[PDB]
Amino acid sequence: MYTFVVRDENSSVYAEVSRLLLATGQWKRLRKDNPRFNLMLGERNRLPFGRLGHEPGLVQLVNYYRGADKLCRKASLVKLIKTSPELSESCTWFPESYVIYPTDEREVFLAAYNRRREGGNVWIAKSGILISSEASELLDFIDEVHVIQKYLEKPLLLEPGHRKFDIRSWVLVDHLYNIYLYREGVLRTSSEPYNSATCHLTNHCIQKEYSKNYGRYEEGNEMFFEEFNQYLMDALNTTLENSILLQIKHIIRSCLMCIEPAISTKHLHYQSFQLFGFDFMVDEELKVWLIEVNGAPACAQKLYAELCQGIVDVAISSVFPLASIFIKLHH
Amino acid sequence: MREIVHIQAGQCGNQIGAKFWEVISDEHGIDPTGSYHGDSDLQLERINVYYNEATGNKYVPRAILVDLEPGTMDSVRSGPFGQIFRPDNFVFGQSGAGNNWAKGHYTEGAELVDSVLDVVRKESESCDCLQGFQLTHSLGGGTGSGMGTLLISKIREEYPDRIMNTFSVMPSPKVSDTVVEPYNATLSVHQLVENTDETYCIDNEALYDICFRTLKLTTPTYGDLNHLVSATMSGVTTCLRFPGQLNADLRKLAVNMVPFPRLHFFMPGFAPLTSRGSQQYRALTVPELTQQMFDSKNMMAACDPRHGRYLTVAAIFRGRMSMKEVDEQMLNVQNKNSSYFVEWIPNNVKTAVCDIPPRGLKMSATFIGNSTAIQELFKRISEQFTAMFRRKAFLHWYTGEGMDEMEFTEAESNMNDLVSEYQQYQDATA
Amino acid sequence: MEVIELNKCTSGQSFEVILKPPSDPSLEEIQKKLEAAEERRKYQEAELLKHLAE
Amino acid sequence: MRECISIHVGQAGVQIGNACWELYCLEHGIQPDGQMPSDKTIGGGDDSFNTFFSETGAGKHVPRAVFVDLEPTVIDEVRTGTYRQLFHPEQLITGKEDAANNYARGHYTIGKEIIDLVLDRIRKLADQCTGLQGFLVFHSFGGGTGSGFTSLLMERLSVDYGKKSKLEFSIYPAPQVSTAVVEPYNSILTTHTTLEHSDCAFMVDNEAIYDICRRNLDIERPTYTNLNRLISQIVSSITASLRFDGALNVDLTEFQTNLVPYPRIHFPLATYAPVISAEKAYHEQLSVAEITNACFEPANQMVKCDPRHGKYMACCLLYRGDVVPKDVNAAIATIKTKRSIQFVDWCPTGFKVGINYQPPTVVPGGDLAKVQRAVCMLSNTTAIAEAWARLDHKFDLMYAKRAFVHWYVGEGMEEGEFSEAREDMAALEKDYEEVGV
Ligand SMILES: CC[C@H](C)[C@@H]([C@@H](CC(=O)N1CCC[C@H]1[C@H](OC)[C@@H](C)C(=O)N[C@H](C)[C@@H](O)c1ccccc1)OC)N(C)C(=O)[C@@H](NC(=O)[C@@H](NC)C(C)C)C(C)C
Ligand SMILES: Nc1nc2c(ncn2[C@@H]2O[C@H](COP(=O)(O)OP(=O)(O)OP(=O)(O)O)[C@@H](O)[C@H]2O)c(=O)[nH]1
Ligand SMILES: Nc1ncnc2c1ncn2[C@@H]1O[C@H](COP(=O)(O)OP(=O)(O)CP(=O)(O)O)[C@@H](O)[C@H]1O
Ligand SMILES: Nc1nc2c(ncn2[C@@H]2O[C@H](COP(=O)(O)OP(=O)(O)O)[C@@H](O)[C@H]2O)c(=O)[nH]1
Ligand SMILES: [Ca+2]
Ligand SMILES: [Mg+2]
Ligand SMILES: [Mg+2]
Ligand SMILES: [Mg+2]
Repeated sequence: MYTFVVRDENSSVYAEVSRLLLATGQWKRLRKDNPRFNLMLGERNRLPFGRLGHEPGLVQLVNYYRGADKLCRKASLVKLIKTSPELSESCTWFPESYVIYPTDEREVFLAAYNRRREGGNVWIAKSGILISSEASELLDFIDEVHVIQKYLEKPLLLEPGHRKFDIRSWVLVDHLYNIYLYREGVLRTSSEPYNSATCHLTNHCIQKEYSKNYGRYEEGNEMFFEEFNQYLMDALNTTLENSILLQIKHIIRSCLMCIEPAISTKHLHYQSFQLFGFDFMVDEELKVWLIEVNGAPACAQKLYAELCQGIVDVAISSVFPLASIFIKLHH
Repeated sequence: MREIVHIQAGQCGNQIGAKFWEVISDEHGIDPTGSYHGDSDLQLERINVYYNEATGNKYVPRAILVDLEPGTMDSVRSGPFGQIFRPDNFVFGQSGAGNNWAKGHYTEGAELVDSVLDVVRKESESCDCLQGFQLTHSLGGGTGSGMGTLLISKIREEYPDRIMNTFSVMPSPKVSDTVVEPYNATLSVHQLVENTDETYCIDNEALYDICFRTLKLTTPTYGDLNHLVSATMSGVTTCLRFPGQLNADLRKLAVNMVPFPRLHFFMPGFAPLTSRGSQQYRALTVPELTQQMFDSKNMMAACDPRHGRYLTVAAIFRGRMSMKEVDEQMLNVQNKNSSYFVEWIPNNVKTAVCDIPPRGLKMSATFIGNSTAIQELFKRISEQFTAMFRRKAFLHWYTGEGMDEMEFTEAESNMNDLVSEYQQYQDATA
Repeated sequence: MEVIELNKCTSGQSFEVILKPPSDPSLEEIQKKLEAAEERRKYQEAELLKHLAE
Repeated sequence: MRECISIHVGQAGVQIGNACWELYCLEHGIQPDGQMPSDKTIGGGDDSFNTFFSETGAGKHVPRAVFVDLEPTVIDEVRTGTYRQLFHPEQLITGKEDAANNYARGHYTIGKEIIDLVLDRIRKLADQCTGLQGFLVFHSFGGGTGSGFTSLLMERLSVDYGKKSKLEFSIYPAPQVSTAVVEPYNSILTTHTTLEHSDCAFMVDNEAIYDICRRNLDIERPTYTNLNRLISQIVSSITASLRFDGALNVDLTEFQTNLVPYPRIHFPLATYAPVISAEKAYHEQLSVAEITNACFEPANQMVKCDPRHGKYMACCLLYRGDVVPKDVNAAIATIKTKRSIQFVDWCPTGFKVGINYQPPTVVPGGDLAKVQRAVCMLSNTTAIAEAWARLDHKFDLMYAKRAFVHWYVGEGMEEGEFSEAREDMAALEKDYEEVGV
């Protein structure tokens, strides 16, 4: 009998994995502070990594990579891409970005911002968000730590509706640092016509709150890959795999391989896996841009069952065998 | 040379005490005449813990034999190992204690106790560095129970910084029909809670049930019962008697086993369970030893360990075996049943391994548990006590010796408090 | 990768390599503590012997 | 030449001391006899090895060492053992009954009765020094003597020898070989009281050593003997510079200067390679690049922790054997591109390197294979605070219920000392996190 503990009650993904593990009959759930576990489903913050892997006779596995926050915080990601030769100042799939502190790259941001105006200079400040062409306004918003990023002025727009979207991809990294891209992604769509001058933020919460047109084109402003691929074929004579997924797989690999020496648990006294949510924008030319990486993603409702089973099969039972939905991104 | 002084009182005390000395004398290669005739240096290395040396290289048990009637001690002196004991260490009266705690503690025992303390003092003075005392007695009679606890209190007064350890035999209606035993036992437990550091709860209920259920003895005798007791006493004193790392003296054992001073009542266990002369031919495997030593059926106290939680555990393995396999199996018990070990005492299970097996076995293991389930034993005694005491039944035997009912009420209250304190830590979370 | 302060002898050598630059209580007090603890032991023992005398 | 006195306290300190002094004798060519043919100066010397050995008129080389235990069995084995002629009886100090795994018993109850004797015996060794530079103190965290008596001794050394440096070699407790449930209590108590009195402390987690012996020496169930032979090799690596001609870490003060920028943050991580089984028939000898790279593997550290997720304040590489600077620098260059090595902002990114050409010595019939080159890395990394976090958590679990606390209060310790020690540890964890994150 394998044992596990649960230390993040607010996780929809690991609630299901937990339910699945119990249903096997070969896993038992311990009190959260019992140290004799095989598997820790950890808390989102200040996870006690230093206490893992010091239990005689237990192989111990945890569902986070220590250090993965470098990818999963806005400011850290910017710094990581600029200062990693593997990614470099010249990296063509990440929008121009600068770290700014209220009350730092401020000067450098202006230096290239002045370049922009003489002679398209819309940017976005991320922490509530503010999109503006006035540099002066953005800096004020920050003051009362943020990133300032070039706002994609020419998004790919879905028809009917003339509406923007973003793509979420789910990536599982196992204890061997195998990189697994889940088959199914989701498009988080705006239900409003994109207005050049609620309709700029594809956020699911924001759409539900502020959009009259929430849900008309698709269930809960979510378009899945089968439909989107069919749309790409009909409107643009191409495929999801060719126009977009090739780039997406390139970006995911680049990011995670960059960070591998720093966070790999290959020769460590405990082991890690982690589920990531990568978010992408695509522009008019079918170029894919990375927006951000989420270290603790939720999942789309109709994908929970399959994804979570996949986590158990690949990340957990691989280490603790009982008695594919993923594409392996080969290094 | 950290000496232990052994005292055995009353019938039960002297019966199991004498068997203890037979069993460990054989282990240490000492014959009934006190002559050493063993083949290993391991046997003599800490022999001074339990034996004095005489001239002619005679080894004499540091043992004092006490009773208020001569019968059992006459038996012992005429037994196989009768000659081994120091003749002046036989201290006895003629009156008997009539199964009456008050006679043992207050009247008959009081007339004899100074004589005993004189012998105790002579033994202690002879010690390079005395550790403390071990006492064998029953709680259900009069001498071992009443005079035994009187002795404990007087020894504590003269030796207040030494460890006091007892092997205390709890009464059961499965083995005795004497009606006053729950009174004697409750009065004694009151004394033990206050004045011992470590008490091994040897339950006649458990002993009888092992003999009847497991050993398939249809008519268990005291000989059969005491066979289990002497196996247990040998196992739990192994770390004191042979070279070793863990729990190698009485104080280090107490510091490992007793997290709160009143909770010092241990549930012993043993594997394999054998009857006298069963003489079995297959050695147990390390996994078998480990599974059986933790099994309810192998406990010498009639308490279900699954009804409580382990505060602390000591496990002792004896024989030639893989220490790697021992470690693995011990870890497996804890990791497989982690909920039964309190989580607020990290790493609370300690393991010792001794190369020398007990006589007749290639492999054996002894368990010492400080479990909150031991409350079941005290509850059993308390229920029997209250059934009589609510009607003040049989109290005249005690008030005739000068006792007041208040003393019974205080003893009962203290034991019920002990029960409640176990329950408290049973329900406690980290 | 700058090597500095190379020192050699028949037994071995030592050097430093830089990759990148930067960017109480008295004897008296002790004795008192040991005696205060001793007095607490003695007090606790005294209480026990008083209890046994009762 | 300036002398160093070693003090070995409790069972772990003594048995590790046995192993070390045996190794020192082999390395320097000193017989159990106490005789050293190679020492052409008879009866007195100014040599580097005289830092650790004094000389008699008859040419006996005597360890500048005191062994202290509150119980006599372990020091009795030194007295009757192989190296009995090496030490004179006044160096070997025993009591009758031990501290029963109880810090308070070791520090207050028994320590009060023997501290003046021990100090008088240390004083006698100090009187034979022309330039005593200080002390090396060996002890466990977990034992009652190792924890309790050591902290008393350290306080009194600060008083009697205020100018003198004090280094520790401390055994951190591990359940796989530990003998008391209360070892976390003793650990926190002794660290709290010793912290201001120690200039530099090398912690060795029995868990790390245990696993190295399992994994690399193929020992199924390591004994203290297996553990101590490996530890003595690490200790010898660290003290080699005091005992041999050299220009790095040549006196105790230089350890603090080189490894300890902040006085409370004085616990350098040791990492050692290679550890090879003497039973391995065929063995390929490892290059400078390979043994140096091995220094950045948690599997080879004296404490298991992850330096990728802390910062470095200092790093020293100590080589023994066939090693030249060009190969060290090439190895380092390469490792820096490959590995996560971040220094704090206010410290140069760099390594101090010492090379001693004599390969490590191994005890005949021991577990370790002879190798042509070895290295011990000493790094002051904030990652070692993982060990304090582990220990503090165990402490918190027990202390919340006051489990076993009555044993300490019974020896005259006040309960308030527990929380005072724990507060100090909380502050220490806070210091590390500030420096490292
Ligand atoms: C279950 C309760 C005890 C155990 C048994 C046992 C007593 C015994 O063993 N006794 C009475 C001293 C003699 C001893 C045995 O002979 C029978 C010898 C061979 C012995 O075991 N001797 C051992 C080796 C010796 O060290 C020794 C130990 C203690 C005392 C004396 C002698 O006899 C079956 N008894 C009373 C009984 O079985 C009695 N039954 C009852 O009391 C029942 N109630 C009526 C219930 C309690 C079982 C019957 C005799 C009527
Ligand atoms: N590496 C190593 N650790 C040891 C050795 N002996 C004991 N230990 C460890 O030290 C701790 C126990 O402390 P000891 O040094 O035995 O105790 P002591 O200092 O003699 O103190 P008391 O015996 O309580 O007076 C446990 O963590 C043991 O695992 C040894 O020879 N080598
Ligand atoms: N540089 C940019 N250009 C164009 N649109 C952008 C952009 N940065 C962000 N957006 C839009 O803003 C929305 C939310 O951005 P972002 O992902 O930074 O917020 P968030 O991380 O808090 C929500 P989540 O964590 O689920 O991705 C995205 O759906 C995207 O449409
Ligand atoms: N296990 C065991 N129990 C005994 C033995 N002799 C008596 N008893 C039990 O001890 C209790 C009676 O006490 P006993 O020692 O005979 O009285 P004492 O002589 O006044 O101390 C009863 O519960 C008996 O069952 C024995 O040899 N072995
Ligand atoms: Ca000389
Ligand atoms: Mg986000
Ligand atoms: Mg009787
Ligand atoms: Mg000791």
